[PDB]
Amino acid sequence: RPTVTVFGADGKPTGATEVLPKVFSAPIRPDIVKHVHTGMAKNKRQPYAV
Amino acid sequence: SDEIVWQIINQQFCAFKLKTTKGQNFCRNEYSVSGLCNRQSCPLANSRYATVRQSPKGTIYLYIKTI
Amino acid sequence: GKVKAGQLWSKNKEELTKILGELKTELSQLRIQKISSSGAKLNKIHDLRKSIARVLTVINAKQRAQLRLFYKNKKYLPLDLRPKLTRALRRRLSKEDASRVLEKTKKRLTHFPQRKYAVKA
Amino acid sequence: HFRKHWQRRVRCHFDQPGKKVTRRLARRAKAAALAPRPVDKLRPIVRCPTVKYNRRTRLGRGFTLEELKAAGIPRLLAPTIGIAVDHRRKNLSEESLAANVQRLKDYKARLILFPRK
Amino acid sequence: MKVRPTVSSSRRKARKAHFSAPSSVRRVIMSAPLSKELREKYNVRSIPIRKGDEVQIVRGAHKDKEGKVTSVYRLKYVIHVERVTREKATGQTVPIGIHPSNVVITKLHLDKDRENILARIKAGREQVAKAKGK
Amino acid sequence: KTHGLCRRCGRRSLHNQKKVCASCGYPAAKTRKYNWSEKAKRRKVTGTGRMRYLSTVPRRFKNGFRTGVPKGAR
RNA sequence: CUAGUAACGGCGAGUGAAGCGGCAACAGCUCAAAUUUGAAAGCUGGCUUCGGCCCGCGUUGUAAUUUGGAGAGGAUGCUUUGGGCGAGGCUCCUUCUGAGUUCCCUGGAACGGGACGCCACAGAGGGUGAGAGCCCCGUAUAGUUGGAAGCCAAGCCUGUGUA
RNA sequence: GAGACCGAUAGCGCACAAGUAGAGUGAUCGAAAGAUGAAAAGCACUUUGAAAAGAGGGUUAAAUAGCACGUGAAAUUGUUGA
RNA sequence: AAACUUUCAACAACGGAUCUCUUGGUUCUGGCAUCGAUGAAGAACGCAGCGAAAUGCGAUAAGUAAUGUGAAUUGCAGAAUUCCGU
Ligand SMILES: [Zn+2]
Ligand SMILES: [Zn+2]
Repeated sequence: RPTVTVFGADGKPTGATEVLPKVFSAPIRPDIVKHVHTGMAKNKRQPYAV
Repeated sequence: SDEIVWQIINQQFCAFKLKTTKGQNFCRNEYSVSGLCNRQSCPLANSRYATVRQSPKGTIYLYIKTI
Repeated sequence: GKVKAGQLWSKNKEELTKILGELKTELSQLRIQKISSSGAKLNKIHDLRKSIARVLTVINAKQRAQLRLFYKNKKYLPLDLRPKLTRALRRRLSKEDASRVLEKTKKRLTHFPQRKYAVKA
Repeated sequence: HFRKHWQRRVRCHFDQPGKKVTRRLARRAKAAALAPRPVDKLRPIVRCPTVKYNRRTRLGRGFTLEELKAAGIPRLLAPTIGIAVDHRRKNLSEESLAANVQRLKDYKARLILFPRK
Repeated sequence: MKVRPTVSSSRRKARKAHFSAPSSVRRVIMSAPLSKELREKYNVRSIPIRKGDEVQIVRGAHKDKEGKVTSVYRLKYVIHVERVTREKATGQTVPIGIHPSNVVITKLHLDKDRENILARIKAGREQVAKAKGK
Repeated sequence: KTHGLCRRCGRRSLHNQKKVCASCGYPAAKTRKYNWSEKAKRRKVTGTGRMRYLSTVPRRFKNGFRTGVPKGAR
């Protein structure tokens, strides 16, 4: 799809449209997302020991 | 990209998926002809789809989704 | 029974030492007759003790202030009147000694001080 | 290489995000004191010693006396206007001299100076 | 959510501070809402309770019971109200504990410090409404 | 009896014949303390007693070790 | 990072750097070695009407000048100043600042369920007779009342000696 | 100020009288032990009798929650029935 | 036939597991730099009507002065002590 419609403050279409960027046509890779998200969620962690 | 959408839903996660120990999986989507999580009856993976639902006034409607 | 400290500060020295004697002779006479039926006498003893402390505080504060008026020109204050601080704070260099600098250093600061400037983009 | 007690002498770095905040606050604390001035002093352009890094060029410690006098900056004024001064370094070639008296001349063009009192 | 670093979101530090509080800050905790009539006249929502306050219980098994405060027990976070009592086994009538958050103050016990409290809340509430309005 | 009352540490660890404490070493100016007994250190360390003067130091530092009286006080 | 490199090794066990390079931070100075010699110019104490008087130290050396990528002394001509108040501001403590206890049901008790609202730069947390943004303390935001000590400082008084 | 930590045989030895109680001539060694209920309303009164105990009766939503107190497993034990 | 023993069930004991809780611990991070001959740290002896295997204090002894708040303390006795008020 070339364009995406821009909606107004009232919820109705304004009449202006924007072109969808190329990042929305990128590959969708669940294996990549899962691998990164597993290590990403570890990066906030705060150490514990006895 | 209907095959890619099925690969995310079936293998990873679906919010409408009910898993039982009895060997069959169930679909909790209200727009499903059969409450089962197979490929032929997924409202999400199938861009063109049909279902039949009942209004509380008693009227039966045919819901058609097009891509 | 209890004497407010507001009346305490206004009076002079001989009025304090007479009232302190009046509380002390009263306090001693209570405990002789407090050993039997220690009821409201025990509450009076608690109020008598607190009033003795308030009187003794005003006498000491007046005497210490009179000493600090006497030593206002002398340079050797008694040890009880000097400030406590800490031990190490009392052996630190004075504010004027540590701020003292050589004549060569003052000459360079007078004629070449740190300037105030900026660099444009 | 764990023959000695490496258990008693192991250092982690969980203060790495916290030390960066302190270091950036120290640069902000310094710029509050030196409010129109830049944080860091001007430094000269020098050539790296060895044969491995002869072709590379880095910032030095301070400007030579001959570089300051050629640019027109007096020696006793330079530390008070943001110019670092090195008495140990020598010039030894006209290429080291000309690169730095261009840098000091470029510093003066971009410098705005305010009177004393 | 919380922003300032001095603020703590610890349940442990909050529960320790509530149950080990001094009676000065127990007073602020032991505070009650004012009535609809008292809100529209003093422009004040909530003040701490003192002994002379006529009050009305609006939560608990003793709902819709009105009376004067008999005691402000800060050690157990309890107020006592006139004629809100139960009998022991012996027949002796004991005060029943109502928390200050379960009552609405109907009449204040006014002294010079109380009008100063009521003025300072009204001054701040008027100031921010003016600052928000204009 | 081998040991008697010690004036410094208050225990019955003062040897009668030698007149030297087994716990603190009373005739010695220094208090006996060894690093191979961390438990013995924490038994006599600062904070295990009254802390009679050292408790007052943190509050006075917070105020800058000030001296004087508040303005307009009686 | 160099780097388990160089080096040393019953050359087995093994031990084990540094220079260069990228960064973080940056700041430079004080004496002794000189003759103030046309003037010990320096300093500790004591008494003090606080203003300035005595004793002592010290010439076997206390000030000023100088500290080797320097310096001194002449000469010459340009360029630089010194004190005291001080409005006000920053830091930190404090005072105050939003909205339902509306109706029904269960319940010993609503803080639960249902209906209708409200606040939100505040739906962090805690208490309250059971899961509470709107019952209470707090929390967010700028302000605002009072105060403490440091620092800075607009300005305003004076400056002076062939320094 | 926090936590992808532990949750009363755990987590510091110590959530509580914890370097306490206790042991040793001494240096030293060093425990066990949290939880009624929303609120003590912590069982008035009658009646057994010498007791950290019953039978009535009462409080409480509940007393088979009675300061042996939330829940109350198993080992083990008693009574009744097959 | 009793008893005794065994198994199972109900009820009643013993014991304190399991579930739930947490004014405790553990670990990390951040701001700051303050003991003592002006007598510290530590050790005793005392001060409250009933009190410790607590806490506070020092013959001014569960405390006095001063400032702020503004109406308590509380297990029971007990205070003509204080409420438009130094
Ligand atoms: Zn599905
Ligand atoms: Zn000893």
